[PDB]
Amino acid sequence: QQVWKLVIITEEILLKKVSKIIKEAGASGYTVLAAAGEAYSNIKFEVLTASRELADQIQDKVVAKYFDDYSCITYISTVEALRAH
Amino acid sequence: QQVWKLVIITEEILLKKVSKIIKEAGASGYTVLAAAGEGAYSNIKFEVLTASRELADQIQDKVVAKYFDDYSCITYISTVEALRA
Amino acid sequence: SQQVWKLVIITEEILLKKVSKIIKEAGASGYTVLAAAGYSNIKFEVLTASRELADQIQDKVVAKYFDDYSCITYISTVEALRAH
Repeated sequence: QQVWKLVIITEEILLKKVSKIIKEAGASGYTVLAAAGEAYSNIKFEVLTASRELADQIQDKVVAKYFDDYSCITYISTVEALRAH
Repeated sequence: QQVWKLVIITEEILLKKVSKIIKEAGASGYTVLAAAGEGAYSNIKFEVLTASRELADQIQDKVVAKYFDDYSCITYISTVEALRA
Repeated sequence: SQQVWKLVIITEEILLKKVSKIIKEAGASGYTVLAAAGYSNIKFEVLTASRELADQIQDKVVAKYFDDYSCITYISTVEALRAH
């Protein structure tokens, strides 16, 4: 089983709106960590998706909607051996 | 020749018990990060770097067999290059 | 379509500014810093459009420290990068 990991790094304030985007898309497990750019006023999302299309779907939505007016970093990579509960 | 990274995302309460499995299997070294997760940061993220896929598989089966049914737990594996430690 | 390298440096908190300046001076866009535990460490994630640039930052860092500071570092690749 190949799984995709979508990282979104944005500003703390966007925690609730970006979480909501993630759920309403139907994610299978997302994690958040606190982070600092160049104070831990940023947050890092890690969203695991069964298809590259859903990862692309969530990335497109967050970019189109917040990429311009907020500091944002997003990227995708593949992972193996997902066991999730 | 190949380094593998094993991620275990689980409840903060298993920090000692998961740390024990990781140590008793004799890994290249690990880091733990506070985190929060859904479908405050009450979870922990282990990143375990192993010299072989088999060792990573072995730490992972164990954790899974022991704690997966009863605790929120996410785990998966991927490859890294250029490891200095 | 767009292959990108991600350098991870996990090191003692005491070296924040030092390695931050190595990452700066080496010309990389920026980075992310996460607090971690080994006790208390920082984890840098640096994105480079060139594998070249990742290994320079790696070289200088492990050159100076590593031999008398706790240090883990490694590289991998990501794709579909967007940044602002």
